[PDB]
Amino acid sequence: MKTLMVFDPAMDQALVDFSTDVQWLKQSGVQIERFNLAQQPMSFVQNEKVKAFIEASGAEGLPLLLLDGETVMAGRYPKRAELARWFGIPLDKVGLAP
Amino acid sequence: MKTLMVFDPAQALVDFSTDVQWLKQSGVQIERFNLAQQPMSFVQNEKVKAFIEASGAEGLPLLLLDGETVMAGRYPKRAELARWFGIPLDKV
Repeated sequence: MKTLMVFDPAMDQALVDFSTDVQWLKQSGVQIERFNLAQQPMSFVQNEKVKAFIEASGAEGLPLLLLDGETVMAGRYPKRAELARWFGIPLDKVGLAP
Repeated sequence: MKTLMVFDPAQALVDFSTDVQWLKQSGVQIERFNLAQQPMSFVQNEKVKAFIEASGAEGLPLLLLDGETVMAGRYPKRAELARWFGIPLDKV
């Protein structure tokens, strides 16, 4: 299965909504892991792309989202339908309708 | 000065265009590419090619600063651009 790694800022409705959306996606069987600069700081140094991103964009450029190690979004969180697309999950399995 | 490459999809757009003009008048090098007009740029740049494969074209825009990804999925605000290019705060 694909894995989404989410590199969050140290720390609003966007965050609340993203937490809700992660819950729907995980329960559809999907792999999502989160890391933030306050609680998992070494993860941001040990991942080559994350370290490069912080250097180029600044920490202010977070969040950074990697899908199987590949950048898929940077600077905002995905809507639930965007998560569904990345993982190939039907909308009706994550509480969404077209 | 760092250079900016913007890979666009085929009000945020309007504001961004204004900000691009501001940066251009300041001397910043900015190049834009889209799938309707410059689609082969999207396969020739390996970071863009990989991004489209991973995220989908729906994941655009992708912004590269000296060739490094700095934002993907939305456009930057003027204050973010100022951070990237080291544009100092105005006094008073």
